[PDB]
Amino acid sequence: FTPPTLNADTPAPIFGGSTGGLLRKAQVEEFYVITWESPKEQIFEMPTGGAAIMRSGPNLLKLARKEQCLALGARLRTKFKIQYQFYRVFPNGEVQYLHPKDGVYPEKVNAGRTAVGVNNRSIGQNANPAELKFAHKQAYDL
Amino acid sequence: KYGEKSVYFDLGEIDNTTGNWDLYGNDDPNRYNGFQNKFFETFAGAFTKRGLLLKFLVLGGATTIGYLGSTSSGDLLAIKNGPKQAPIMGPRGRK
Amino acid sequence: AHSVKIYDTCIGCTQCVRACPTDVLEMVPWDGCKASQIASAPRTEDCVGCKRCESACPTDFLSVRVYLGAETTRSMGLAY
Amino acid sequence: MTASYLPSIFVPLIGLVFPAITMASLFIYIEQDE
Amino acid sequence: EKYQVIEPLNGDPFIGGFETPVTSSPLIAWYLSNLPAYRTAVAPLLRGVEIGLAHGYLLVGPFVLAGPLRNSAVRGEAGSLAAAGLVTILTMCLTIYGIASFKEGEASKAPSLTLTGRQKEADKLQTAEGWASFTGGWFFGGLSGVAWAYFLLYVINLPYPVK
Amino acid sequence: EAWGQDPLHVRPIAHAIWDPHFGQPAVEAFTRGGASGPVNIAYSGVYQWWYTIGLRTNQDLYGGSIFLLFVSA
Amino acid sequence: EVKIMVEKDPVKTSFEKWAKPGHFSRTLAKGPNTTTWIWNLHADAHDFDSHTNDLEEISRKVFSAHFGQLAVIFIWLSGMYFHGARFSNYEAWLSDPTHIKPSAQVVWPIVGQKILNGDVGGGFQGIQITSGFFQLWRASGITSELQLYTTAIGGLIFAALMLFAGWFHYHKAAPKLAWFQNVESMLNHHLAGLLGLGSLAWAGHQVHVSLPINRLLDAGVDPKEIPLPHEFILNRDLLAQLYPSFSKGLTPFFTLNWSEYSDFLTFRGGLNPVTGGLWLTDTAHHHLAIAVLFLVAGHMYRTNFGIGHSMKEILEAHKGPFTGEGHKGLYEILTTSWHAQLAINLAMLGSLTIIVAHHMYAMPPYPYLATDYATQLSLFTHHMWIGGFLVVGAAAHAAIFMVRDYDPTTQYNNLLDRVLRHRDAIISHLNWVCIFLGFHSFGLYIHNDTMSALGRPQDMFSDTAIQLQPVFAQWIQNTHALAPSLTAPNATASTSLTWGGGDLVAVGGKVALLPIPLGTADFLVHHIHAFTIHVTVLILLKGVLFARSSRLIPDKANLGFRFPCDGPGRGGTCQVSAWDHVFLGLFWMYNAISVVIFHFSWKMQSDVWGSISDQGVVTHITGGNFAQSSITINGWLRDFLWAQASQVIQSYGSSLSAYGLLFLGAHFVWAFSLMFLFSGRGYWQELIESIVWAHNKLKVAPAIQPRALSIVQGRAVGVAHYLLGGIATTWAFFLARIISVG
Amino acid sequence: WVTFYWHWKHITLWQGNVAQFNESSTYLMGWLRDYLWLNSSQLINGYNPFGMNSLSVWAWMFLFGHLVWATGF
Ligand code: CLA
Ligand code: CLA
Ligand code: CLA
Ligand code: CLA
Ligand code: CLA
Ligand code: CLA
Ligand code: CLA
Repeated sequence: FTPPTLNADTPAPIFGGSTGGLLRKAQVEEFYVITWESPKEQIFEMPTGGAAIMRSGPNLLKLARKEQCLALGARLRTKFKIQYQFYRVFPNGEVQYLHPKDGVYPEKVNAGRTAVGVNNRSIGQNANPAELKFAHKQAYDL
Repeated sequence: KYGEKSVYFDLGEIDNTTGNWDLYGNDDPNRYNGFQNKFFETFAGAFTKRGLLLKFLVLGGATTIGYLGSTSSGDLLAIKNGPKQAPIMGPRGRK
Repeated sequence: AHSVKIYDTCIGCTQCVRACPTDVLEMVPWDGCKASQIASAPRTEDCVGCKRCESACPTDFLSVRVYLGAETTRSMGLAY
Repeated sequence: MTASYLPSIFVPLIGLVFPAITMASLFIYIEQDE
Repeated sequence: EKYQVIEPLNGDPFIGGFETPVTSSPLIAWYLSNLPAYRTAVAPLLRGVEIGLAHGYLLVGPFVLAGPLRNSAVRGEAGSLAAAGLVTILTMCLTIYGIASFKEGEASKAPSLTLTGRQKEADKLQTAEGWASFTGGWFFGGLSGVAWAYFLLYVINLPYPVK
Repeated sequence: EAWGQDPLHVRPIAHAIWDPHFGQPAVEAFTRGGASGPVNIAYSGVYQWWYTIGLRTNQDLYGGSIFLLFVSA
Repeated sequence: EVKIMVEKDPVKTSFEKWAKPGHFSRTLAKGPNTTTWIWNLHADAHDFDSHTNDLEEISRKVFSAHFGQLAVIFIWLSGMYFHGARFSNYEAWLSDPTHIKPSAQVVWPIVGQKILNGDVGGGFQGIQITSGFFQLWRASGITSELQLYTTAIGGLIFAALMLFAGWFHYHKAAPKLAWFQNVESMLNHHLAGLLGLGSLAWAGHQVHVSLPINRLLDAGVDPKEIPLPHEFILNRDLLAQLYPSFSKGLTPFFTLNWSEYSDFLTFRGGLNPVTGGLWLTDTAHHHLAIAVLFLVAGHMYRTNFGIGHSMKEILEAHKGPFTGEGHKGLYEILTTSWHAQLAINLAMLGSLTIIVAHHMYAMPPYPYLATDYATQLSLFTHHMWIGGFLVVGAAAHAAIFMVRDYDPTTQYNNLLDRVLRHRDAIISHLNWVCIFLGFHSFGLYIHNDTMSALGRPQDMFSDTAIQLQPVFAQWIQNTHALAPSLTAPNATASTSLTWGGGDLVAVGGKVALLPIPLGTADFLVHHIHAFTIHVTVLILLKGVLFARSSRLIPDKANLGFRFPCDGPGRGGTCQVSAWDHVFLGLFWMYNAISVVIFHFSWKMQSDVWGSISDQGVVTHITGGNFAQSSITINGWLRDFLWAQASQVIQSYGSSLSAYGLLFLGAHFVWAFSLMFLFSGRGYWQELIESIVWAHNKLKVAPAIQPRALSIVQGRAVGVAHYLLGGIATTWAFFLARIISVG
Repeated sequence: WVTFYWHWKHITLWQGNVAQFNESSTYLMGWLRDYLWLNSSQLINGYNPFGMNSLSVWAWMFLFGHLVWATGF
């Protein structure tokens, strides 16, 4: 799966402005950009507070947090049945593809995915903190 | 382009994209005419930061307040005026 | 950020992945349950610590465990 | 009191100057990036 | 399809702000653009001098008419010294703020883009030496303004309604 | 010393007060224990304790304070 | 088209669902796995929106529940009238109202509680009542207990009638949704037919019953030989000798020679010197005028005869450049959401109750009401608390609407959307004004405390120090005192004795009302009131505006309205739900109303209430120390809380001992609330686990598993007990103090 | 509770009227009135509109502690 590139010619939804939007964090640290395809002009609710009309086609919306991107994407998926994907954008122009890392949503199991953080024992079989005294590691890290 | 269409995201213009604008930052350089005196008289503060200005401020606040508290007269400051009436004396005859 | 761990008691119901608001968990192939899948947390650096994944796990005690810590920028959920 | 001026000296220092220096130094220290 | 006075910040609906008459009226915007804090091309020292002059001059009054010695014959001197002490404390505040915020040798991070998009030069006030010069000018101007207010009020004794 | 000469009718003094915020009524209200200015009346029992263990004069207490400074050093 | 629409027999009248507790909801209808179920059964019983999504069924439930509430209120009123008929000294109080304490409750002699039957006067022993019912019945022209009995029987009949009406309109003929959505017809009927006709009817009563009986009472006639109201209606010559204009007999009304009715339709103002209440001629003219006004106003909206206003078209036509579509889409909001209507009506009812509290003491509408200081204080405090609770409830239901009933699709660029879109600016500025008010009021109090403690009384904020005179309120009082001279020339007296003029009404040997002076203390206390109100508004408005989403949790609408938190992430999301904002706004409303009632009590006991002697010397209950003691927090602690609480704590062994008992018990309940407020839930769950082990060791563990209260339930219990304890402490304290000193 | 008991017992012992404690300590209204309300009269009069005395500092600290308690709330 080849990640898509972030096009800079994608029109944004019709929005009248809000006090909940990009702030100094967006210009010093990072922000996010969500893109989705819509079949018709319909009203959705902005995750930052308000309402907007999505374009009849490609859309491009700037967010300040990843959680807002997931909220808008979940509403789009379960309400408008719209596929979406977002990116993390840095002040230096670096764009990172985020949500469908392999093109398939995380709810569906996909081959080629590595098991990270999986422990091969029961949760109650953890080592006691006393045995790991003065060792710079945690019981769950074993 | 940022303003060519309804697009508001552009990697070539990240300051416009992120809203890093200066709303009232006028850059007109002609404000004052006679300012040689102000440059001349201000050498202890400018381009000193932690070395000269801070030490001078600490010394001139400590010495200033010490002098004021040590040389204040009775009328201006009541704590240094001292008691004037007789002791009120406490209960059970304890003094 | 926070530390998220998955245990072999997982049954591959995917309910922890759907409850995650920052897309930290994902389902990977596995052979220890009927569902032939197990949860995993490859991108915990985005975890905020809500433990909504913990509330959605149906096992007696949780197959997914969030331990908190660090409290970085993404962890604190700050937009400024 | 042997030295009545000595309270009038010390109380202002430990009351205003010592806190000023202490808080300035601690603010400079806790805002270092290193 | 009406007039719709209110507009988003620079036309961007996804920036956290608005265009209101309070924000960007021609008169309000002209007033704010010519304040010494927003004259980026002018040296920080002179802007600091102006700011300190104004602030000490306005600060002298409250201390004089509300201080503990406002009923005494040293009311003016006490108020002026209180204003000068507040100016000195704020000078220490500015110095420590500059020490913590700015590091020597770094470029200014102030916004260098106008609303139109002229891409002017960055303001030098947001630099270590710029802030040091600003603090020195503010100290000098604050002391000067306190002295001027004391002279006008008491040494010269101009007729004023309340004092 | 005054307390020791007459314990049942002398109030112990903790330390002097130098509050620039006091008014004259506050200056004269807190002048107790035969002091020349505002003082605090001790309620820690140090006067009784030091009188019991043999300390009698202010020089004894000063010597004890210097000795304890040396001990802390 | 406005028409009557009902459904026949929608719900069968059966006890089958009575045996099933949680029938109304799918979750609770299964059964009690845990003890939480029981609490949930009582927390979702009246949440009709949660039972089903059908708006018709919700509307029917709401209508029938309103009928049930009306029946309950009728039972309560019938009980009050019954207790006035039998267990009261109402007639003795009629004979001598200035020296007999009203009483309508008599205790049984069981455990020594018979001491509570105090000597109220008139050969009667009982609890001294402070509800003002005696004065209300005196105003209504009631002279015998037989009339109270017949009123109580009618009240029972009306309660049964309302109960039957609720049953009929739920189970037999239930209106359809179109019937409920006829808001124009409802407004026309409730303005012309409910308020206008009710005011007209009460004006008729006053003209024909209250005025003659009350003027005979003011003349000193013994109530026994005062002719009955029907003798005034029938023998109109008997009514005309009191007011000659009745001899004209409706001719002036129809010839438009209305000035001939000036005998009993006056615009005097002020107070009746004999009774200390408002003139009932002024009240009759008032009620007639407002009846005419409401009957005119109720002909404004178009139902089905043309001629009128469509509220939808009125709203859609009001928009401007600073707003978007303006009032577009609000008609659907207010005709399809019950919670929005409840929020508006609760806010208006609370503000209206506060207006009532402020206006009933400045113009006592009932005879011998002002001189009954206990009744005045009780009425003010009661209605203040009712109003505050209603306002907080309005905030709660606005939040509920925003969470559940809000539809973004039909609300675009209108007023609600735009308010949602600059909530950050609103809350920022409201926070700033709250901080500024808190500083420049309470810091002024702290400044006064410090300068008083430092021996610098000249540096304080008082009348003998730096003065903060309320010049605007003083100017308003001056303007209102001179209103009859130039601005309302057809007025005899000003609106109230509180404005000014040097007039003092003194029924018996007490003081009814006098010009209330405003100084630095009043400036300070009003700014304290403003601070508290703005902080309460901040909490509630921040809860409402951020109910759907915020920068912390962008999907707070999915979480719901009543949820504990979202987790310990993002630094901790404790109390992010709008329910928690209401939970804190309850505390802040408590503080606001408490300070308001304390200010009222101290100001009245200090500057208004008192006794006047034969010479003309007026002494006050406290002694006019509000101007110099209310400026200091120590003054509040000592001259008000410590000095005026001497009677509640010394009430033991007397008829007021119940007030001391409840004073201490309310203290207890408040302290008890503190642990539900301070503690968590895991601790109690683990303690319950240990107790369950103890029970299991003896095979006595229940199958319904004991669980600790939920987090939201813990907060609800804490706030409920907190408010109950505080309000009951004040209730006991005021009642004991004002019964002792009056 | 411990210090309240100690203090009231010793106030009524030192004043010589122990009957007040013996009669009033059996019910909580006695604790509120004869100990808390009764013994706070001189405390709250430390400073008043008519002047101030040496107990003004303790009145100010009393109110200060009340304020810090509420901020903890
Ligand atoms: C911990 C012990 C202690 C404490 C609480 C105080 C408290 C006080 N002193 Mg005293 N003092 C002390 C020891 C102490 N003193 C000793 C050992 C000396 C001998 C040098 C003095 C000599 C002294 C003078 C000459 C005067 C005071 C005065 C005062 C008052 C104003 C504060 C001030 O100016 O300090 C000044 C204090 C010093 C110069 C002594 C140095 C500081 C000592 C050694 C303690 C420092 C360490 C201590 C553990 C604190 C740790 C900080 C924190 C972690 C708690 C205040 C009541 C003034 C007064 O009477 O006003 C009415 C005044 O004029 N002090
Ligand atoms: C415990 C330490 C302490 C001490 C020693 C003082 C001392 C003083 N305070 Mg108080 N104050 C304190 C803590 C303290 N304050 C705290 C914590 C607060 C906050 C609650 C206040 C709030 C407060 C107020 C609100 C006021 C005072 C005022 C005063 C002054 C009394 C009036 C006077 O001197 O005549 C009149 C004053 C003068 C003749 C000279 C004052 C100006 C001199 C020059 C100040 C020294 C400035 C110097 C350059 C910098 C030194 C400090 C720096 C190193 C940080 C006096 C200097 C009064 C005053 O006059 O304020 C200025 C006043 O109105 N104080
Ligand atoms: C005897 C006549 C009768 C009978 C058999 C029924 C039977 C039924 N009704 Mg109907 N109903 C009646 C009279 C009757 N109702 C009347 C008179 C009214 C008008 C108020 C209603 C209004 C009504 C509504 C609005 C609804 C029902 C519903 C129901 C069903 C379930 C009710 C249930 O189990 O809750 C039993 C509940 C109770 C016994 C609680 C009684 C609470 C009373 C009303 C208030 C008492 C307040 C009290 C004085 C103060 C308490 C505090 C104090 C102790 C300090 C069932 C078919 C519900 C339904 O169909 O479900 C979908 C429904 O929504 N009824
Ligand atoms: C828990 C609810 C509650 C309770 C227990 C009480 C209890 C009491 N109220 Mg209060 N009150 C409340 C809520 C409550 N009130 C609210 C919400 C309002 C605002 C509408 C009022 C307004 C109010 C007034 C104005 C008066 C009382 C009075 C009384 C006393 C009853 C005497 C009586 O029967 O006269 C019943 C009341 C009257 C005969 C006069 C009422 C006149 C009003 C204007 C008519 C109501 C119009 C309309 C139906 C209300 C909705 C208006 C809205 C659509 C705009 C008693 C102390 C009376 C009092 O203190 O007597 C000493 C009194 O004069 N109350
Ligand atoms: C002149 C006509 C009229 C009058 C007087 C009223 C009066 C009232 N309505 Mg309204 N209503 C009307 C027309 C009218 N309505 C129309 C046309 C509609 C349909 C659009 C509605 C729809 C409506 C709803 C949806 C609700 C009300 C409610 C109420 C009551 C509110 C409680 C209150 O403050 O009452 C103070 C006065 C009293 C308590 C006096 C007792 C009631 C007497 C008997 C008057 C009843 C008038 C009645 C409408 C006549 C028809 C009944 C008849 C067949 C026997 C009040 C009794 C609310 C309520 O509480 O429901 C019970 C409520 O929820 N009404
Ligand atoms: C016209 C008035 C009115 C009406 C019709 C409603 C109607 C409703 N409210 Mg609203 N509300 C009101 C006023 C009103 N409220 C006011 C004044 C407040 C401020 C306190 C609130 C605050 C509020 C909140 C915060 C919530 C509601 C909820 C609800 C729903 C009830 C569900 C429930 O659990 O109730 C069942 C009934 C109870 C839980 C009451 C139990 C008894 C209470 C808690 C204590 C009684 C105190 C008592 C006087 C103490 C002394 C006696 C004692 C010694 C025995 C329903 C839509 C809930 C809702 O819709 O959730 C989605 C909800 O969360 N309301
Ligand atoms: C006495 C107890 C107390 C005090 C003082 C406060 C103080 C405050 N609360 Mg809190 N609160 C309390 C109890 C208290 N609360 C309790 C019990 C609850 C539970 C219901 C709450 C719930 C609560 C909420 C939910 C909210 C507040 C808010 C506020 C603020 C009001 C506005 C403001 O900041 O300016 C006024 C500030 C004060 C009056 C604090 C005292 C300042 C004095 C006057 C000056 C002292 C300074 C002096 C110079 C000394 C300097 C010290 C220096 C030497 C170190 C303020 C921080 C609101 C807020 O955020 O602000 C808008 C808010 O939303 N509080």
